[PDB]
Amino acid sequence: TVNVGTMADLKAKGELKGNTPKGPVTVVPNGNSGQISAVNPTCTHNGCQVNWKKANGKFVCPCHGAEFAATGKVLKGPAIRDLPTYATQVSGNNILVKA
Amino acid sequence: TVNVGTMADLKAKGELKGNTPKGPVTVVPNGNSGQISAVNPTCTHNGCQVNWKKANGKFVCPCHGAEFAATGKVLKGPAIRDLPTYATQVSGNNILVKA
Ligand code: FES
Ligand code: FES
Ligand code: NI
Ligand code: NI
Repeated sequence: TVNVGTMADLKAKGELKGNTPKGPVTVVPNGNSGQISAVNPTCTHNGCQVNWKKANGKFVCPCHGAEFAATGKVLKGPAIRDLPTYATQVSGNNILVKA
Repeated sequence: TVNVGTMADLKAKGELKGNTPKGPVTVVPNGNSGQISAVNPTCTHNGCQVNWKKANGKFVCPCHGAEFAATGKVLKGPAIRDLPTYATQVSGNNILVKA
C-alpha cells in the first residue's frame, strides 16, 4: 500500500497524488461522509494525465477534453472507458492506496 | 487540375470529394455568391478525415470533435492548425481543384 496523506490533507488540498506499483494515483473525495475515490489519472483515450476540477466535480483531460466523475466513470468522450481505480483503506486518518 | 464535379453537383450533394497529388480534397460552399472552398479533410490534430456537416456549416472531426469552418479555419480544438486548402477554379460549371 501507498500512504498518500491524511484525510485532513485531502480536505485542505482537495486531492492527493501518489505513485503506486500499478501507476499514478489521484485520490479525491467521493462524497461528504468520508468517502474517497482513488483513480489512475491516466486518461483512457490517449494517456494524458487528467486533472481534478473540484468546482465541476469532475476530472477533465487537458489533451482532448474527456471528463470523468470522481469515481473514474467516463462522462464525456473521446475516452470510452472508465479510469482504472484503486481500493483504499483509511487507517487512522491515513489514506492508504492498495495494489 | 482535378475535376471533382459541377456547381450543380455541389449544390445537390452539399460537397464534392476527390483525390489530388497532395492528398484528399473535400469541396464545400463558402457563401451564396458561388464561393467555394477546397480543403484537405485530414484533421490537423491526429489525421482523421473530418466530415462536412452542411446544417452547421462546419467540418467536424469524428475522432475528437475538432471543428473547422468551410475555409478550413480551426473553430474548436483539439486541433490548433487550420486545414490545408487548395486553390480552386470553376471552369464552365466544372470545379477544378489545383494541387
Ligand atoms: S488523452 Fe484524454 S481525451 Fe485524449
Ligand atoms: S483527429 Fe481530429 S480532433 Fe483528433
Ligand atoms: Ni492529441
Ligand atoms: Ni483518439
